[PDB]
Amino acid sequence: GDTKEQRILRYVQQNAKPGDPQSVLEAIDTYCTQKEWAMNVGDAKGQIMDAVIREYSPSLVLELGAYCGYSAVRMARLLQPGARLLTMEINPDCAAITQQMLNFAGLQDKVTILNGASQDLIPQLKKKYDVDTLDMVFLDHWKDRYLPDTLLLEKCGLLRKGTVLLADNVIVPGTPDFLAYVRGSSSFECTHYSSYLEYMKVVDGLEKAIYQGPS
Amino acid sequence: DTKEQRILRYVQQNAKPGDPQSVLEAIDTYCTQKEWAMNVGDAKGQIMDAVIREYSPSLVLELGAYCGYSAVRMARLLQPGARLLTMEINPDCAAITQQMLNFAGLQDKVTILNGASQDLIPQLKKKYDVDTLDMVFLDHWKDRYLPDTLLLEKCGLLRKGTVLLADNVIVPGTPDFLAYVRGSSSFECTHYSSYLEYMKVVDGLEKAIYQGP
Amino acid sequence: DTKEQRILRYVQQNAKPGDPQSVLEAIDTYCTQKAMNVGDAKGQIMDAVIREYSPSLVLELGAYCGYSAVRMARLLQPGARLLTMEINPDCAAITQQMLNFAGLQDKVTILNGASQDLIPQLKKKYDVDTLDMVFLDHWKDRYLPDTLLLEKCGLLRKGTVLLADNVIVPGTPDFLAYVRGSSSFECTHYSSYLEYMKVVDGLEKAIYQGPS
Ligand SMILES: Cc1nc(C)c(-c2cc(CN)[nH]n2)s1
Ligand SMILES: Cc1nc(C)c(-c2cc(CN)[nH]n2)s1
Ligand SMILES: Cc1nc(C)c(-c2cc(CN)[nH]n2)s1
Ligand code: NA
Ligand code: NA
Ligand code: NA
Ligand code: NA
Ligand code: NA
Repeated sequence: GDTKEQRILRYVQQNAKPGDPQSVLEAIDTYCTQKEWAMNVGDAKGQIMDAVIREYSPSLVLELGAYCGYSAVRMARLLQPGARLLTMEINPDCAAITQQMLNFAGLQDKVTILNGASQDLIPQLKKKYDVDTLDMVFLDHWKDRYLPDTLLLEKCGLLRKGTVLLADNVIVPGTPDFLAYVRGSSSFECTHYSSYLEYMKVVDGLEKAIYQGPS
Repeated sequence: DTKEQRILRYVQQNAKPGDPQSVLEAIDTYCTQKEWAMNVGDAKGQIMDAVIREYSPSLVLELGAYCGYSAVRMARLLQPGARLLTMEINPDCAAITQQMLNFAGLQDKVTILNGASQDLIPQLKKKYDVDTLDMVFLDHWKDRYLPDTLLLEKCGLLRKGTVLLADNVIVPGTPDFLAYVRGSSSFECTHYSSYLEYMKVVDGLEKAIYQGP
Repeated sequence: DTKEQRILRYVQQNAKPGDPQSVLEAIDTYCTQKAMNVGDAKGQIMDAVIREYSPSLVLELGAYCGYSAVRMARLLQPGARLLTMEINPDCAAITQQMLNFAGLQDKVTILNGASQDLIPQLKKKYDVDTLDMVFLDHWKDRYLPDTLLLEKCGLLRKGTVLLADNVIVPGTPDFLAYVRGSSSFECTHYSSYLEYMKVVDGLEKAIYQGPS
């Protein structure tokens, strides 16, 4: 059977307008709605991401986690000429799909896709990919890695004063260590944008509990 | 209008006044159409029905009313003399629930309390003449299942044999509540699996701007 | 990062590759950390049913994280197929990875979609005559409709075993009334208590007797 990401890409290729990032994003949205698949990042979170990018005009963005490439298209389409997105993806098939999604969108020249784990690639950014400091980091990979990778980014000298970290899913499934750390630290000035997450077609459950009397 | 007011209007325009089954079927029909709407679970409703028929509670506490589907579904199975108390924090939802019960003809069995569970629970004995509760349906804010259960205990509102039924203990999940009642010798627990077509929860994005050391 | 995706990461970092037993034990270990041993309660019944009937073609409705697929596939005789329907695409992907790590991928075909869409395609698209066993473990609202649909499509024969999971209260009274009331099914109920006084899991076995 075809992967979830392959099917999304195929719908884009058959329905979106080539070279039109907005058309690509709408076709992903339309397909996920039709299939009743929950979106990793939809338009609600996407509008928050757009607003941050437009406010800070980052020239170099690091993205942790690519999925089918929706978020990469969402951010890359707003980058100025000369600006650059680096996307880390641990799954080689998602990395290939993201590359092909960006190609269809006409955004291939703005994005470099790195296949591997964040903690293996981050220490290579300076020498292997000629990075000085990052202007913005979008964290959307394994939730238990947000704080370690933030500390790793700091230890590697990849953060400058004014680097924007934008972290998805900090409430659900949640990154409570990351939040407590950056909010408590004087090294980070923190703003939280409330939104929503959707679940579709998941196992749930009920509990019956019969009180036995005080014990 | 609000999404719950539209469900109420659909009931009032299509269901038979005085017929709880008709009201329940109309809500089900309307929610299935509307893609924004939480669908009603068949097996979940049957679990609720079976729990009420098995224990025949004379006094039920419901935490979280929403639009009144569950209040109609439970109150329709209460024996004469039994009552349901429903706590709902949203005033428009409390009003719609009252109108749903009025249309179903069930309003004499139910008392709707508009407010927060941890404010209202301590008032039950003195203000609403409660001795102990026979059954509690937990369906409100998931992070409140555990503290409100502990509060129901502390207030002396549970007796031996009181049945707690908690929904959504896996998604979004109430792991601390489950750890408590399963690990406590004060509760005998049974788990029922279920399936959710759709659920929307609060999430957020954090913007953290590095300042330097 | 999802609740099921972390089970897969825990298996990958703890179980022995190609060994279905250690994969099951890794999942059982993981799920018991955070509490009831449903894997054992449910899996003990599944094992006994599979070993009694030695099915050559099993249809599994619902996969979740792949535990049940690894559980049944590890017991299948050489040349036996498991077809697994899972509507959630993330759970389908996890189950495939779970089966890959256990070394059972060649016994199983994962179909990602809804049972009412997929069941009518089994004969044409997946070269199915009739099924030897069906494991109902998906949406309880679909237990009865899919049982009727499997009949209508001609996918059951005399002796086909249906086994329905988590029938306790029951939340599926219409399904039970149908198979128990019908002379076309001989029925057995299993209640697993493990060492406790409450039912950890309950299952209905319904054996098709033929059209009537
Ligand atoms: C340690 C990790 N590094 C990366 C890039 C990860 C990741 C997570 C996802 C989403 N499935 N894509 N990439 S996890
Ligand atoms: C602290 C709270 N008390 C109550 C009654 C709450 C509630 C939750 C819902 C469902 N949205 N209705 N009422 S939250
Ligand atoms: C109509 C449906 N078809 C299928 C395969 C469903 C399902 C439910 C679950 C829960 N694990 N998995 N697949 S619902
Ligand atoms: Na995300
Ligand atoms: Na701070
Ligand atoms: Na709906
Ligand atoms: Na207990
Ligand atoms: Na029968």
